[PDB]
Amino acid sequence: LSAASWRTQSIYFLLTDRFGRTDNSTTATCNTGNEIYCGGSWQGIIDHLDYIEGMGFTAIWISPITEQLPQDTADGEAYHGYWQQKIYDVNSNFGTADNLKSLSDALHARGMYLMVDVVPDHMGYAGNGNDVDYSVFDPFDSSSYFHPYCLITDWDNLTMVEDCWEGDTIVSLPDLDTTETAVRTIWYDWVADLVSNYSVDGLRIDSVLEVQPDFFPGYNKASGVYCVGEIDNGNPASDCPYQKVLDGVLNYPIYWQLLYAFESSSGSISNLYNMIKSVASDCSDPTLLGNFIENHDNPRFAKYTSDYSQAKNVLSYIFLSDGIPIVYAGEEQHYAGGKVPYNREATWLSGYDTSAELYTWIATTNAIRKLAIAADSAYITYANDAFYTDSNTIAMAKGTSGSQVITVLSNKGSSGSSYTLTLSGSGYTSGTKLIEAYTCTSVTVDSSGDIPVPMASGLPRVLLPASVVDSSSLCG
Ligand SMILES: [Ca+2]
Ligand SMILES: [Ca+2]
Repeated sequence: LSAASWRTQSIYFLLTDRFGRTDNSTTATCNTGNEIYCGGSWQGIIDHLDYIEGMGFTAIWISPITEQLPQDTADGEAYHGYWQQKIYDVNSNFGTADNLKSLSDALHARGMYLMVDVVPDHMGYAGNGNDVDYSVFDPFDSSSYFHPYCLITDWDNLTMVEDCWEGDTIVSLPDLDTTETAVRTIWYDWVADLVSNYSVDGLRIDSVLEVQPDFFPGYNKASGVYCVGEIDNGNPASDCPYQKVLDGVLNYPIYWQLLYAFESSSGSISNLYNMIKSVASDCSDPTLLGNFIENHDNPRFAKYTSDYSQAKNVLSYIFLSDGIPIVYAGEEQHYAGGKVPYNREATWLSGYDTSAELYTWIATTNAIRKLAIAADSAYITYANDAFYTDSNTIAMAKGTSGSQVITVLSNKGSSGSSYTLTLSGSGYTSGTKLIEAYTCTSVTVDSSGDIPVPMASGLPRVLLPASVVDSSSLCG
């Protein structure tokens, strides 16, 4: 699928090793601090696709698929897929090639998409960079395709960042020399064939900051599908310019500010609003960014606050602002894991409870997003406008005039206190009929052009023309 078509998708990110077992167990032990394989497979995913599909996701993002280093170390095992050694083989722990193709077919058969995580930057090696045995790698069995060993010592130094090696002294990450024609060739063929053999619909690229930007255009082009890169940094000025060579980037700038605005009743709304404006100014298409509020590399949102109203609000935000929403398996179950590896809890230990508070919230949010898209073809590409803010509130408008969706967010918390807010600035006129989708409340705009918004227990509120909701069954 191309970038333009990816815009209307919703993705569930899971760690192949942590989501589901081929034996369907709900009880298989998984001590995270141990950093070993707990046993998830591509068949375990297939086996729980109903679970995923009931929250209304259209796509999944899975861990890398290549064969890894086989050892156990004080750094743990390669259960995450980021320590590869032989690229033309599969991670036999996850299953067989046939199994990977069956995942692809099972998804497509449901109207779902497959997104795969890929690592162009490095190889993995159980030993320090001085003693790497290049004979273990396929096809890169020569120290010649790699950059000279150095650790990344100074992160402000972008050359050093691109040319020295990720990792430490227990498990080193042999850094490929991606400027070399032979390594661009290997990699461009490799990604065209990956897509063609397993029918991938889109790619998630690891360590984009660690690769020179000119590598990316012929890699985007050889794969023939949307590419979203990981540039792990909070500065839009550093990660937006990559949108010049990739298509999309993961929305790390918004991540940090969303997290803090919502962790408490005193979190900063100003900070969020300013970051919206900065990204819209540096990024060529914010609607092509991957939005998230948790992932496998930072503490879980529930580790900072266990308030459910705060949790609902960051979820409405990822789905209803500009960009593609991405939920990290566990999120829907209110997983509380902190620092890595504490945040890599097995989903199966939740028992796949489809009646969890957040399971339901995401399913309703997904319905809403799908309704808006179905009703205004210019909705998804329309730029988001944060039109009102106060110390605990942000209201945003998106969609064609006469049709815009209005989203109202609050960081007051469960403590809340019911009141009505008179939202000015919507662009809707006097007497327009709206329906608040989460409560099914019908409201009429003021003679002055105000929307009286019923606020309670600091929960999100979303309004669409009554007309539209009346054409669905969000509201009976
Ligand atoms: Ca590099
Ligand atoms: Ca990474």
